[PDB]
Amino acid sequence: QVQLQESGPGLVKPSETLSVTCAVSGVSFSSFWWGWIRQSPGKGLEWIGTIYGSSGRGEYNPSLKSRTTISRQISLELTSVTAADTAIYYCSRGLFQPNGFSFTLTSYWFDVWGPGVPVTVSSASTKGPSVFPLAPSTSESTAALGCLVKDYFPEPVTVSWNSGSLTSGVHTFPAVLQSSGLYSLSSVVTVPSSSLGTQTYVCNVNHKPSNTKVDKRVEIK
Amino acid sequence: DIQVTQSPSSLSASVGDTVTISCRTSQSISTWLAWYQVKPGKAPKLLIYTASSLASGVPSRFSGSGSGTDFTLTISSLQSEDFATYYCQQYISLPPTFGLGTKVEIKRAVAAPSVFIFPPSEDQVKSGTVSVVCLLNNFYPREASVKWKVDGVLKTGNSQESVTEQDSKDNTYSLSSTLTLSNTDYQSHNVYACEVTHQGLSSPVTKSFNRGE
Repeated sequence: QVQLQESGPGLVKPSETLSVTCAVSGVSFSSFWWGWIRQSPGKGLEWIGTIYGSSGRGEYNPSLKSRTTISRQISLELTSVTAADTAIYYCSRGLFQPNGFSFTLTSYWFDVWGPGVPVTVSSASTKGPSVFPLAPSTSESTAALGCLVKDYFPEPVTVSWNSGSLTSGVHTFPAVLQSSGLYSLSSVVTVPSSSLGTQTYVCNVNHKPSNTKVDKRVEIK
Repeated sequence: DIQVTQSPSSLSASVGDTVTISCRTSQSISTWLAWYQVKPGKAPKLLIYTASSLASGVPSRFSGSGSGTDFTLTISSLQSEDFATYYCQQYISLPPTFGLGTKVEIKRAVAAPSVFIFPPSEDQVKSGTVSVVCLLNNFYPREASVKWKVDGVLKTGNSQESVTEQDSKDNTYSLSSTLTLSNTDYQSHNVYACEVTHQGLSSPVTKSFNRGE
């Protein structure tokens, strides 16, 4: 029925303005109230603000009021951003009801959400990953090996094994942001101990935003 | 802000179960509570509003109840598509605020982790910064504790954990614990060990290496 799709720059530097927009179709934009909600990694959902389609009347979260601007598609501008503003940003319709018997209104609940656009606030520059082998085995029947893929920015990297012919038993962990401002993850795989010494295990690491491709043989130390 | 508190943070369940999750607020909100369902990387979906009204299209096995400061979401006969994270949200007053969620995950038999430790490669040592990786593979349930010991002494700080989503095929988790040290620090100890505690283990398991051996 209603369709929401938000867009914006995936990267913003600290102290700059974060700007996101939302394209809405399927209904009369004028008669409804539209707004923004975010979720920072590891945090809960946080309402930013909601505005009336027809008149651009609306309210913001008091904690974000000072640096927030919502205009009518609708647009969001968040000034003076910091690392904490790193989040997924969702467009939404806000519904409300009379609390009366009285002039009091409820605040908003949200019956349609967009897929959400991720935005990261960071001072880091684009940088290719380092790739280090994770090597141990013939005592146990199954061995583990991997590749540590670190010190890159921004996300994502992809990892495959033996040009994608090895898939069973692969685990590629989510990336973690290090204090340095660069990301790190490992990819691991379990294989028969008996295969070490006749089979070669190679991790193929891709990092598109730096146009980096790495092949790394993982040998027994 | 009105504080919204959800419990439990996680529940394990099976298809066919009836599950109950709770939402409590710091002051009365009448019946102005909404419930949402979120699957990884997907847009949230409204399930319930005004505490008990089912949104358009939502299946009837979902039911909301409560008023004031105490609310409940009940899922009668859980189905495969219902494994997800659920959030509640108050909207009696500004700002609307959300609970931190309840994850409903798939129950399976207990499985101990297989533990592996990986010393830093020589070329990481040369860089001056080393990462020591401990791997916990294919375990259940999620709860697991890893302790790092250096020459038999507890090492706190300088570690980060990362976990996979529940595996689609065997419903297990895997986890890495990565200890990051300057090489100067790394060279000042001889044995590195990660000690793993988990329900599937009757006693803690330790995997270790001697640096430079």
